[PDB]
Amino acid sequence: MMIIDCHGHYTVLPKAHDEWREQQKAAFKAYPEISDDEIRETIEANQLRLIKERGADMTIFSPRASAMAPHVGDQSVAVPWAQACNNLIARVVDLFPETFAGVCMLPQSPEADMTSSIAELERCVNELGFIGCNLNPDPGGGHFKHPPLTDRFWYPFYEKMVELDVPAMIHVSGSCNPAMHATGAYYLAADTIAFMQLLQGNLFADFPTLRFIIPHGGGAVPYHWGRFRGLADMLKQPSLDTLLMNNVFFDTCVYHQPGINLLADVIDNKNILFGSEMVGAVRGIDPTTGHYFDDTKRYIDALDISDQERHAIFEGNTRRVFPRLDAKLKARGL
Amino acid sequence: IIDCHGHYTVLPKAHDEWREQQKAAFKAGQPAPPYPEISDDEIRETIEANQLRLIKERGADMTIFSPRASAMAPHVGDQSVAVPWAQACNNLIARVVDLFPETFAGVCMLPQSPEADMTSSIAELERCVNELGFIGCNLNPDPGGGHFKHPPLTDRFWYPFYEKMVELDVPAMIHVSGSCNPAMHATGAYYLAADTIAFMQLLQGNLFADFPTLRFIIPHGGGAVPYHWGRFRGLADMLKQPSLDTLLMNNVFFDTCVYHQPGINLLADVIDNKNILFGSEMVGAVRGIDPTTGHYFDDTKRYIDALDISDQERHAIFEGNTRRVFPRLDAKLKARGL
Ligand SMILES: O=C(O)C[C@@](O)(CC(=O)C(=O)O)C(=O)O
Ligand SMILES: O=C(O)C[C@@](O)(CC(=O)C(=O)O)C(=O)O
Ligand SMILES: [Zn+2]
Ligand SMILES: [Zn+2]
Repeated sequence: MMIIDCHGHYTVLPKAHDEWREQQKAAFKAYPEISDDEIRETIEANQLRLIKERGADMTIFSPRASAMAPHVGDQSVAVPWAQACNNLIARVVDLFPETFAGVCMLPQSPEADMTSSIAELERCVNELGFIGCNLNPDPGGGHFKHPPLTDRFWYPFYEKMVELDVPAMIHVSGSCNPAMHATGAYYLAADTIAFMQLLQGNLFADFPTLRFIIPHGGGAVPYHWGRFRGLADMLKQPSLDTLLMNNVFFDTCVYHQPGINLLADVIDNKNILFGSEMVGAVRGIDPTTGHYFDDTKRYIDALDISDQERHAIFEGNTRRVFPRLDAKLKARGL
Repeated sequence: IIDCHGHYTVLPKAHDEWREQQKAAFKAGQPAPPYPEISDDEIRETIEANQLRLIKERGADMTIFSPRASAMAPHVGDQSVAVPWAQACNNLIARVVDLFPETFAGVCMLPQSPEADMTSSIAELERCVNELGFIGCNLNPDPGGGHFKHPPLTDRFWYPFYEKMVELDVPAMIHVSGSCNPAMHATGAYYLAADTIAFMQLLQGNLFADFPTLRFIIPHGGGAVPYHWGRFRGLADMLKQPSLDTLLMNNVFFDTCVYHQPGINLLADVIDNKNILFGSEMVGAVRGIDPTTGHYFDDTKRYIDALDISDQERHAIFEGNTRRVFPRLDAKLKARGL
């Protein structure tokens, strides 16, 4: 079985990229040339080394999430940034095509509809060979002032996803809200809110093939699985298994064994996708284990499950959720 | 067996009716109508049919009891509404407490509104604690109702209120109310996000250096926190902050309002025993049976019961921890020779 990591961002970048970013905002408040060897550098010393150390084969790789910051920022700012962030990913893929597959950030901004986003999706899937995207449920950056995912506002975009046969990870970005830390508060809240928004309507009755990944082990959701099943009856809604769990998936970016145990316990096997978000939110060693918080393969490994279960989690669920990756690997005879 | 989280949810019908007339008069710039005469037995009926019925069946002894949280609705509208509403809501709890003083202890809602400082909440805290003998309050981190637009709990906007809490030796349950944000359901999303956000606000600063004996309960088993304990421990280092045990966990406690065994399993596993306070939030967020067990979602005693813990651990969860976090309740119980 292949070990595919479904959650990863290019987090250690050539300086020039981020400096241009700041000057963009400064020329707004009022692009650099990067070499192959610079990118080879940033990736060899970081993700490529850890993949090797940790026994992984592939990582589904997108732009640093907290740097998307669509709230800057109108459509004239977001488009070029989203294009350049995604162009960097396609070069990382180019350079390491057996190791990275591309997921794209969208040029969302607080005031725009999904037109440009539909355009970058097509450019990335159709011309850059990308396999999925990251979808930001709150481009404003901290106050959740966008319409819930059940809103028709988002529909033309899902029509594209469904045309291209590509899933989306629900993923907010950096916070412009002093009351809200990003990787420790905003990210987990959005995971939960996004799940609950879907439990309120019935989106997948309209798009039965639409697939979402809710990162970080679904936020608070599996921990409160009892609460959510119970709210389905409170709201007169269909059960979570029929309403959501053919279309909603959770990664295993939960950085400790007990959390990983609960995830495997209450959530069905087909809904769990191996992911680790390495070199990201939490980079240090765990003082209680001697192993890195984000070396999540270790937690899956220590589970007491069958090969059939381990395989789905490490390879098969992800190839199901990402059809365009499954076909890329089938073509390589894998 | 002391339930640290319960709300007066099934209420005399006149109270609910007044509230609607109150908001209706405010929206039309008119005087609010007189608050209705509610009979002792009107209150008795509601408690006897619901909370008391369930306490007995479940073998609890008492509940720390507060107004219905989703009804607090501080985003409706200004102080001229918030103050009379809160006073009225807390008076009912005080009446419930008078009629069943062996069973319920009072915790108060605050007259928080989006445009006000905490001056009026300090006063109501004083009223209920000094005059009405309540043992705590519910502190709302986002009176704005769904957009998290207030300052974090670390901000000195909250400091004068914190001083009053220390003076009276009372804890606060961090708790939001209804949502005005269509992107955010109250009990399934807002409440949980609120818990998680409150915890990270604390992780970022060091409020308990300034107030060594300030005490917060983060409800619903700590939101996403225990499930993500490793992420939070790691985040402390990413932030070059002290360890959670020292930074937060002598001042922060979680309830057991987790509505399935596996969740209660994780909570006991990862959180120190002294930080866990039995609660159930009965007749509230989730009121039906769990098709997979044949038992009620919120009958949380059943989950603690199934834990392979010692008699001492159980005692702390059901009785000991709560008595430490609410000294006034502790003192009241001692005075009764318990
Ligand atoms: O930027 C970081 O260092 C952290 C991080 O990679 C974290 C992140 O994306 C996640 O927690 O899923 C981010 O982009 O925000
Ligand atoms: O409104 C209700 O009945 C639900 C509820 O009881 C829920 C609640 O308070 C909680 O889950 O903590 C409330 O008061 O908000
Ligand atoms: Zn991420
Ligand atoms: Zn509550």
